[PDB]
Amino acid sequence: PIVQNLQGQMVHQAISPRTLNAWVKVVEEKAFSPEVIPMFSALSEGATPQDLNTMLNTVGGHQAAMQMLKETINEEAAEWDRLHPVHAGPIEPGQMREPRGSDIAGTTSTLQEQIGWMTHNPPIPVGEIYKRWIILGLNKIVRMYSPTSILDIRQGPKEPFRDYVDRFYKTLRAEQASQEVKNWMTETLLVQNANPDCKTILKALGPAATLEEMMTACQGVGGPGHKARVL
Amino acid sequence: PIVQNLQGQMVHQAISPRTLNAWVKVVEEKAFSPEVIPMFSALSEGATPQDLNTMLNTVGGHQAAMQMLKETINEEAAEWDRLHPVHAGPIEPGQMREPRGSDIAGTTSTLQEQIGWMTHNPPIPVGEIYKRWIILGLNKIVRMYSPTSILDIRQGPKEPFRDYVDRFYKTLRAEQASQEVKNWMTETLLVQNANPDCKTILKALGPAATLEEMMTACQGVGGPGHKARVL
Amino acid sequence: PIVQNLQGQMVHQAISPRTLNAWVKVVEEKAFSPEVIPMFSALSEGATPQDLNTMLNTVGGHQAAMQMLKETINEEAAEWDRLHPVHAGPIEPGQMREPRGSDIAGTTSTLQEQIGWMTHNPPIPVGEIYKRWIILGLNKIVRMYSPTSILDIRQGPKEPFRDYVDRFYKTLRAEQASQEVKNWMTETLLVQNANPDCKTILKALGPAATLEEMMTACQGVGGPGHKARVL
Amino acid sequence: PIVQNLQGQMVHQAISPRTLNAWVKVVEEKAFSPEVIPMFSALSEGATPQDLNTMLNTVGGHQAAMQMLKETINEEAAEWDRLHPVHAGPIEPGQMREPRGSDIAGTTSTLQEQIGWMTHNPPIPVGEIYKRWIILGLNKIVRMYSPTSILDIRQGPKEPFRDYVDRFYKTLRAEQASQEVKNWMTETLLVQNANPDCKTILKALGPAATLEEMMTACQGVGGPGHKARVL
Amino acid sequence: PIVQNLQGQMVHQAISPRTLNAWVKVVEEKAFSPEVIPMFSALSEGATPQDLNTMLNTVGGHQAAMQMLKETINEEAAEWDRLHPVHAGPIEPGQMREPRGSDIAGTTSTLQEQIGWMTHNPPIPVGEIYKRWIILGLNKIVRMYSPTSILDIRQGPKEPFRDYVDRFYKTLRAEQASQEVKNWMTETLLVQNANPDCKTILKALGPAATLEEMMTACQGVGGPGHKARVL
Amino acid sequence: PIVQNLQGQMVHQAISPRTLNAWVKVVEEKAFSPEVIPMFSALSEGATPQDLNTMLNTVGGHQAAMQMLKETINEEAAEWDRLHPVHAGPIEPGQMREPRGSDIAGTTSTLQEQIGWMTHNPPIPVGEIYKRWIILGLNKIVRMYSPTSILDIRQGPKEPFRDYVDRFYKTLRAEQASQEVKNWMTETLLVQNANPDCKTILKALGPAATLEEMMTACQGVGGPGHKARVL
Repeated sequence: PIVQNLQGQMVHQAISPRTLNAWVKVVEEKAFSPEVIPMFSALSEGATPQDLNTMLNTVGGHQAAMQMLKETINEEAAEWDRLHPVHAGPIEPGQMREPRGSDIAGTTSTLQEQIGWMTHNPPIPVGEIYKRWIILGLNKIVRMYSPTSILDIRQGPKEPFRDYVDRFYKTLRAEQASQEVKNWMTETLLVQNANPDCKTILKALGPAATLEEMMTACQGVGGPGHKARVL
Repeated sequence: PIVQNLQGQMVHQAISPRTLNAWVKVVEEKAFSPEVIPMFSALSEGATPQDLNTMLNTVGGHQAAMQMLKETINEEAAEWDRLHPVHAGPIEPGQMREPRGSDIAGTTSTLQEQIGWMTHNPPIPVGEIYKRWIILGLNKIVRMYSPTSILDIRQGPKEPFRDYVDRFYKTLRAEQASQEVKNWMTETLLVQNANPDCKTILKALGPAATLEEMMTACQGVGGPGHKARVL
Repeated sequence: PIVQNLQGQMVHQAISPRTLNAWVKVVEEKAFSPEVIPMFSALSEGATPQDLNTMLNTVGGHQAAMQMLKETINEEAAEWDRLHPVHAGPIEPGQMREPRGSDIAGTTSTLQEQIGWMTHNPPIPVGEIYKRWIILGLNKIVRMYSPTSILDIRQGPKEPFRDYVDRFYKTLRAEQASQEVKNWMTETLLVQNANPDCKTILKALGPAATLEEMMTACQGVGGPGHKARVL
Repeated sequence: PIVQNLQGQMVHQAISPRTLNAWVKVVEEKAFSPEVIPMFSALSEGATPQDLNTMLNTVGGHQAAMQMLKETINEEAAEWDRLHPVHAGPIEPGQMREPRGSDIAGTTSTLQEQIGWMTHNPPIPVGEIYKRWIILGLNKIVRMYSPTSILDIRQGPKEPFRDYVDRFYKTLRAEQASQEVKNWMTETLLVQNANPDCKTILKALGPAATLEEMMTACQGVGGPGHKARVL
Repeated sequence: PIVQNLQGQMVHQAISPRTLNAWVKVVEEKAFSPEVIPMFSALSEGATPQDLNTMLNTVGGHQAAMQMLKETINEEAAEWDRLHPVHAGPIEPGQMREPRGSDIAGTTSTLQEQIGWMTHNPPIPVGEIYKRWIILGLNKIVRMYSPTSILDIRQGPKEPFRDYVDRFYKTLRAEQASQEVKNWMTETLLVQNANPDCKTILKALGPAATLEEMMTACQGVGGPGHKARVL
Repeated sequence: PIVQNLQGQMVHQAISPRTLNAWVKVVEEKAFSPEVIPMFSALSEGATPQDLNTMLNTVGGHQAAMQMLKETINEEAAEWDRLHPVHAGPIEPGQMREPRGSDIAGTTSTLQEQIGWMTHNPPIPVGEIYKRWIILGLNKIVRMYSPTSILDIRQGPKEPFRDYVDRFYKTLRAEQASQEVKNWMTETLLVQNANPDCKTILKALGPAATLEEMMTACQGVGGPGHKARVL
């Protein structure tokens, strides 16, 4: 991370080994879930491309997922090179070279250039944009490893509706976003993949219903016990 | 979030993921239990919309509960649009507009605008207005799978009156309904499932008299198990 | 909580979740027990009334006891109203009003105004008035939920005197009796609820021998024990 | 506690719940054994009379020992009353009163009146005196709860000299007598209550020989000696 | 290690005592894995050879490995002094020494020497030289002890492509080969030692497919329990 | 130890219990192992004589070795007396007195006079002299409780070559002998006590010229090298 002087100078403070032990411990427990994506974003506040790459490299699991994350960095670097092409000819004193996607990604540049692109006029924000390409690859990991399909999830004979409904909404989060298919689930896939006793309630409430009535369904119906629950 | 508060100026700082780690672990341990509301309201204090949205995004369970909450937010956002037309700010502090309900949720706003209204005088407090909306949907999530919990909870003579009354007031703690109805549950339902021996005394103490007095009687009844009267 | 000495630095900072969680672990493990009360003063160091409420409401258990605490706050808050003709006459900006019992409970005064009393000249520490009110109530909560009663404490069948004196001072500190009776209790009560094998000795010695002379008599054997921890 | 980081300036920082958690966990485990006495002096270095009490009352166990210290500190408070007058000449702004043994004990004094004496030019040693009365007071516990009769010490029948002298010093550390007496225990009882064959080699070597010569000796008596298993 | 804060001079101070335990936690778990090199690399920023020496001195375990490291360090010290790469020297004769490899390993140079180079103008960065030899020889440790040869690798009998390419890019990750060399392997090797029916499909889709549409290929093909389990 | 070295290197803080517990966990489990020496050194760089005493007298176990350390330090403070004929006051008006071995060892000197020398210009480094003498003792105890035993070890018939050279290289590190005596341990003693199938490789390629060849060579005797305990 960087340390800022009052007049905007940036001395690099290098990332703690203790700071990495704690980070890789969130990944030991949770992999690269929806939980770990905002935690990462926080942990990249003030970061250099080099801080961002040493963070990622310290992980030793998921090395195909970490490569697919890599192909996301590479293509967006390749989108960048055709977006903002480098100048040609000998530069003057007091002029500073524009980065290519390999210098934003900290491969071909020095650290000293990284932190100078941050103190530029106007600044070129290489750490902010490298963190933007990471989250798009961490979401690419998430979309790939979801093992559940929305059509295939269903409610069994002793399964309580709060457990069932929650995990189905938790599945939908890692599907492709789209209002249309989200609306469909509430009319079809939620309704019809119920257990038969809980399905009467869903059909009698049905597709129009207020969400507070809809998500709260089947209390006492089609679970274990007289109250259809483990709680 | 902002730091060093009541100083006439504000400096913003980054939220720690160590703190974000601590957030999710209450939620992962006991879910949106009624104590997790004032805990959020405390960790909310100073927190900008971007932080509030990073804390909500961090939640990985409880996703059907996040749609109950989401339904509060877009419904209060729409209502602010319905009350208010947007207009420019004073030119000398650099206020170019007033926020919308979307600007409040961090959908259509950026950080220096969210801070910018927070630092201005008279103040416009985008995180605090959002806090009052977030805390309100949280309250919805307690009542969600539990309406009338104080009549659902089991009662008899099998545990001591102190054990029952302690689970009683936890169940009144979860309950929203006005204090006159929690006085009537405390006068009627609480006493009815007590022992005949002290039934006359507890009925005068009721909710009216101090709780500590209620512990003076029913001594000698015995711990967990079946009985019908007191020694 | 408020940063350092009160006249000095004059700013407000948010409460960490480490500090909130550390306390919640202890009302859970150790429950309402004599050693809890001063940990609450190490914890509540620099707290406002709003902080003190955020603490008391994050615990998640013991709601009969929290009602006994909240009653205690309510008598003293009501008694402060009865005894004090508290001022409300016409008042100058910058000169601050006289606090009511409910402002001090933190329910009728905004946080700028709570820090405003704590940073006055001379500073008025509203939170410390509310911390002693909690502590005042805790002595009554701690006597009630005590597992040993003074009317029932005896030396065990082969239990050394030195161990039984350790329980009796643990129980006398739970006991909220006056000192004139407590000095009486050592003098009469303790020696009479020793074993008959010690009581021969204790009686011939009489009150002039010191407690360490009597805790040397009726011990277990010399040398180390058979457990791993200290004797 | 007081902290210093710039020469000539004193500043307070609040006692941590985690500092207290560590304290009460090594008192639960090891009680007041010599391994705690310079750990406590290091824990209480900068500590105020307010903070020392905070450590003393956060302990939940070992109450006979704690009570034998409560007797000891107030005996010393009594003695400070004996050899110094009571302060009772009238005071004003810019005039401090001179501490009584109880102001030193923290038992009739507020943090401001304490930190005032302590940050003063030239400072009054109000935190160091109370610390001293606990360090003497722990040495006072340690001597009673010390289990081992050093007079009745003997070598194990298969035990090596190297574990025997190690046990010998470890035991001698908690014994009460002044060091000239410890020195003669070490000469006498270690030569006499070793195993018979050894007792002759120490006589040949000499009772007043150098500790290397004594540590080296007597190997293979009682079967083979042995060494640490880290290669 | 040599650092500055916001003061402007490169100053030596000892590494944190806290860090030392972090570092022992990396050595203890991560030593045979690629995971030690981003950790170590993060540790060794600002490093003098004294600091670099203290890290390899700390490692108490694995001294077959550490001697192979010491032997790599001495072979590279020889090769480096033989080829003499361009770096800063003294401005004029006899001013200070120009280092041998023994001086770069810190064996024949003091810190007093090492500070005087590493702060010079132009600066002589002898730690970094030494650290790069350690980076290479520890990239090799992990290569030597890596349990899984990459050539000899296979896809398991009833194992899917999806979990096979996960341990291929991890097996690849501990390999020492050229970047053009490792790219030739993900397009020859990976596909070649796959199971016949998956191999023949991967042949038709393309060995130079992108990883994200490739990782789901061969799905349910390899036998009835593949079809059942979705592998 | 001294704190805030970039600010001034003059202001102190007492030894931390966290620091002492990491020393007390070393002193139980690793006191006799060569790695004690750099971990101790890293911990106690910047320390006072008072700090250097307090780590050793904090130790509750191994009391003979604490006594062995006390002996070494007096034996060295005795040598300073015969080395230096030092005078009582200042030999030079306007400067400090010279330290004696007792002032160096921390018996005759206050924390103020200790940091008086270190902070005086030019400094006299009374704990850099002290810590050396505890390292002589840590070397002496590494021998005393834990000698090499290099004749006794050998490769058994089902025992691995790599793990046996990992033991020997640890044993050779712990060894304090001259280089030529250790050189024969590598070029003959290793070759003699190895299994005959590992002996051929030892005698062919020279252990004074290669070891990486012989980590890959000789993997029948102790069986296949990826099934080994260390991985």
